[PDB]
Amino acid sequence: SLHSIINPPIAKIRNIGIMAHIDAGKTTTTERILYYSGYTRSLGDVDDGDTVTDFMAQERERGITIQSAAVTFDWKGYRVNLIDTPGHVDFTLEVERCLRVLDGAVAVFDASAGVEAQTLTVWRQADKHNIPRICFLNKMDKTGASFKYAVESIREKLKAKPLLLQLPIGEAKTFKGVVDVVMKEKLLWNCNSNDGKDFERKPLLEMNDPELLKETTEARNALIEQVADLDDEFADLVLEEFSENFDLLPAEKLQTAIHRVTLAQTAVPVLCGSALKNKGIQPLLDAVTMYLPSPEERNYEFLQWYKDDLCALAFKVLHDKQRGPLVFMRIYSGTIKPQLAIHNINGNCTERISRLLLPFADQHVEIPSLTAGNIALTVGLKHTATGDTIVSSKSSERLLLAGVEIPEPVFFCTIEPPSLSKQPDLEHALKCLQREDPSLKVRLDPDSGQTVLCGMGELHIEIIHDRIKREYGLETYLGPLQVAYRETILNSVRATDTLDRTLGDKRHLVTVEVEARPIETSSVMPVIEFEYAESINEGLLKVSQEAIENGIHSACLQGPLLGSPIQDVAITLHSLTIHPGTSTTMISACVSRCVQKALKKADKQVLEPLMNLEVTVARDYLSPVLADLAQRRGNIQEIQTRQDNKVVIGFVPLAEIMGYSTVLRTLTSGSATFALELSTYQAMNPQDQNTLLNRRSGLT
Amino acid sequence: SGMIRAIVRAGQARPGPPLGPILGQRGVSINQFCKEFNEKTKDIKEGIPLPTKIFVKPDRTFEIKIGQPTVSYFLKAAAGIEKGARHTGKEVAGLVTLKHVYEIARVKAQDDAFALQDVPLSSVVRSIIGSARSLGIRVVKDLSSEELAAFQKERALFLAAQREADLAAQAEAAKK
Amino acid sequence: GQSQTRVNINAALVEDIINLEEVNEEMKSVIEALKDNFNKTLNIRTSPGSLDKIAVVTADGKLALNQISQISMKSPQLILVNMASFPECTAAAIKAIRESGMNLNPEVEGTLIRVPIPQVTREHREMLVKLAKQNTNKAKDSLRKVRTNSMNKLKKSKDTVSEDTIRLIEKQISQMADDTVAELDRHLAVKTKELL
Amino acid sequence: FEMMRLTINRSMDPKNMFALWRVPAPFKPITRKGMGQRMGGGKGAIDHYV
Ligand SMILES: Nc1nc2c(ncn2[C@@H]2O[C@H](COP(=O)(O)OP(=O)(O)NP(=O)(O)O)[C@@H](O)[C@H]2O)c(=O)[nH]1
Ligand SMILES: [Mg+2]
Ligand SMILES: [Mg+2]
Ligand SMILES: [Mg+2]
Repeated sequence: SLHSIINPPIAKIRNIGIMAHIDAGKTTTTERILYYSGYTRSLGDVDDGDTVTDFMAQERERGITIQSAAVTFDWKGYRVNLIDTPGHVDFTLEVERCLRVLDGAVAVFDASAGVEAQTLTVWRQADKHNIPRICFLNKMDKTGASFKYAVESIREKLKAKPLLLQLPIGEAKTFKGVVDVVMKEKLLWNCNSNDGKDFERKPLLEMNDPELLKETTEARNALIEQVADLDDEFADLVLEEFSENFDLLPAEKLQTAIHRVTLAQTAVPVLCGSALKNKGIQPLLDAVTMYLPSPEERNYEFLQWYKDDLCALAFKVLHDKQRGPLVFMRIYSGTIKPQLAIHNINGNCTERISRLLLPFADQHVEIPSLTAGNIALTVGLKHTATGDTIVSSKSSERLLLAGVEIPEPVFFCTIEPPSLSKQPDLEHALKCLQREDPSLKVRLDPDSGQTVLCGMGELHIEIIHDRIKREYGLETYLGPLQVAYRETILNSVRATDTLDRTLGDKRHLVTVEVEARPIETSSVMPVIEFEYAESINEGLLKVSQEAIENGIHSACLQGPLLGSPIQDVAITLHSLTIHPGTSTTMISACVSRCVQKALKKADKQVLEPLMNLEVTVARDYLSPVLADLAQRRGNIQEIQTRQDNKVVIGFVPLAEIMGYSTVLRTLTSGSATFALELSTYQAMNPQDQNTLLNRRSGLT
Repeated sequence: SGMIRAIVRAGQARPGPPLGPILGQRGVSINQFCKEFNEKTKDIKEGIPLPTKIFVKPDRTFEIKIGQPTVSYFLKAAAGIEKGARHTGKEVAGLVTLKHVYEIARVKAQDDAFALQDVPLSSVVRSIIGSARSLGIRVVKDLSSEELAAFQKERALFLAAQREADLAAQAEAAKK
Repeated sequence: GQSQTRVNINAALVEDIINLEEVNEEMKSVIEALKDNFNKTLNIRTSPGSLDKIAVVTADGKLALNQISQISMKSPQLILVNMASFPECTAAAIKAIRESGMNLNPEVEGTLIRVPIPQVTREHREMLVKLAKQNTNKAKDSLRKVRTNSMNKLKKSKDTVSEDTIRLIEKQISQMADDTVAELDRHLAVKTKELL
Repeated sequence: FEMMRLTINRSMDPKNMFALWRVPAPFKPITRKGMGQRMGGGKGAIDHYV
């Protein structure tokens, strides 16, 4: 309907992003907004439906938003770019990229929800990015909804003073309207689709409902008190002109004060509503256009330094087959043009802009011209990095913009191609996925070099696997990471062996007396090291010596308990009686057999890899975290009571951190972090060694 | 709001753990507490430990009450030893005279416990004697002319032998 | 139904015409050999000691690659075999490696035999399960031979010993063989679960 | 005998208690048939001591 839209100036353009908890209504709210703007013609649902937003097959089948959707639309004299963020704990990279690219946030809460710790963590991210936010209390039609309880929870456990701007009529399936505070009006909705195509304005029922009047005027007085206590200039105005009036003015200076407290990072305007019942979306859009920042309302140091150049920030990438390498960016300074050479700051190289357009997330429109403060999609940028600056003419120690930091992925899996012939396809798909999502690290394991995936969570790994299966066509298999054990001997043991092989010509005889003992310089030589001591015999060992080294190395590569490498032993050759004409290969075979027998009859011991676990949690969750660490055999090294946090530093084996991120998040309700780094190899006590051996052998 | 006890140094009142986080959780500022402690104990020798009581009131107001140092520190300073004995009774770390015990009792009588419990100095002397017994410090009636140094030399050689034995045991355990 | 009454007669009222302790030791040796093969060869990934047991025809005999060559690691995913001592048996070594079930495809370079590590994949795991089944079958054949030797000893003693005594000892040996083959099957199942 | 020994040793304080046996070690042999379950054929074979 209204697909053709006109670009506007800075004061009439806004860019914002929607954040909330999982299943809080971001996609539904965006769909309702598009339906009211006219771009969307038919009203659908996420269950059945799933219109322009969440266009992927995985997002349609799982009922969740995986990747952020960028949309552009027009309100009454306002052109606004919206970003529907995923809102999961495993897509915090996407959330942070969409917060960093542009300012302005809409934090959606559920009335009968509480804190919804994902909302808390996205709130912390937005606070770190220093962007204004507006609170939208959705799901007002759901049973058990409580606007007052939600506001109290926001005040208490979010640590931010809210500014109530709307009062709902009902809570439990009787929320049929809202009452505005700044305008002193009531908005009603009586229909199924679009709820009358508009909102019905009958201000406070024309001086007829005393209870509604008293509640509305008390709410207005409270809002005026809050804004006056927050802002100083508005406090001065209230002091000077409208003190005893308590009715300052309808919508000019009160709205100015609320805009100032929105932009001053000291207040969030709270508006109730319900997207599914098509209620409050138009008031939400009005408040978005009246309060949320324009691109230049915040004094950008980058723009202040340079505005005549073409500084822009490429923040997202896409690898669609037909389009090619697509780049989502934000234009900061100047007006950008297609088919013009552009320069990168990180890659100090020139790129040709094949074409440029505006994202509506389902089709290409090929917008010819775009100005500053706009989200744009560019085609043909093959050489692109996740965080980089793009300029023109190279005006200027470098014009580099701090982009997106890798969130240090914590969950580990191993990917399995179905065949060696299909392995190149898997590697190409993994490279494409790595260049798309920088939080999905792929590494090669040092020992038993399988290809491993490092992601943010089990859901992230599962959806990456599904995307690989669907988009590239590979039936791959996931598996737990393998633990590289080591082996050692506990007591010195002797061994003898004799080798004869009469093949005809070249008769030979080897007789080896050797003994293997534990070494003492394990800390001196933490790497896999061996001591090689030959006794005083035979007077000359060069080829025999080389055969000795080769054979004993081959014997040590394989262990007699778990097939694991052996380390930290001393092998001493007591006798090496050879016959004239022996081959060095047969000598090495004899010595390998003798050493294998010695290590077999040696009271062997197995060693596990040990690393540093650094866990950051709260205080009410420290006890379960410590209990789980002790269950998984973590020796606590230190505990530090940080400011409103607790950091535990301990030593935990590799074999006992299988899927630790999921368990930690379950125990801490998602509010916990941990870091790992391998330090040394420790020796198991006999109890754990026997337990591991029994597990590996089955039940016996 | 609650009762808080803390072993704090005379002037080394750092705003860090394990004292800063507790007061921050309570609600009062830690910088003000450190400044008040330093200004109140600026005339006390820095380095010695002392117990103190912190009272926190609603509106986040704090007050400080400071008592006499620990009897452990008093007796260790009197005996001239840096650390106590491990095997109490079987080995002796130092010697403290009943005269030193009486001096310690007199200087510590002006604490909250023995002030609220108005008792003669005999009870305090007996308590100091029991504390010395726990410390492993023998309490001879009147013997300090040079035998104190004579015992100090043999105590030093015994401590060196114990350190050597501990190092040998640690090495044997590491190699085991 | 219980259906199988275990018998442990004494081994000590006999002590002379058969050694039940010796038979049990031989069966335990068979089990230990199977476990050692499983640990050394089929861990997850081939190692220079894993292909040291592939028999190669030489002078109308069977010799191992470790015996007739020098096996080492050049690259992290490569195995280098130097047949300097026996350059004649190069083609036989290639045949042994290629029709070995361990999925090693070697490249002939005159004498420097080059074996890459193929991968750890579903196909590789399936071939490893096949090798585990083959080795379990070979261990079962070895156990059958061990049991046949004890039966032959009983046949040798079957001229003056009571028929009931011989039958009881035969039942005991059969029971031990059944227990050991059940243990072999359990180990094979555990290894298959580990691989897959 | 092993049950008594283990229980008393683990539940008794060596520093303040002492314990002694008053029955001799198992010396009387007990025989079980073993080879052949039919009645007759002679005495059984020594199995354990009581
Ligand atoms: N009762 C009720 N249900 C609602 C409301 N808004 C959304 N829902 C329901 O909440 C569920 C999630 O909807 P959706 O818009 O996808 O939420 P989301 O925040 O985008 N989820 P995600 O974070 O995974 O992307 C759906 O079943 C939808 O019907 C509302 O106002 N009332
Ligand atoms: Mg839910
Ligand atoms: Mg769901
Ligand atoms: Mg969604």
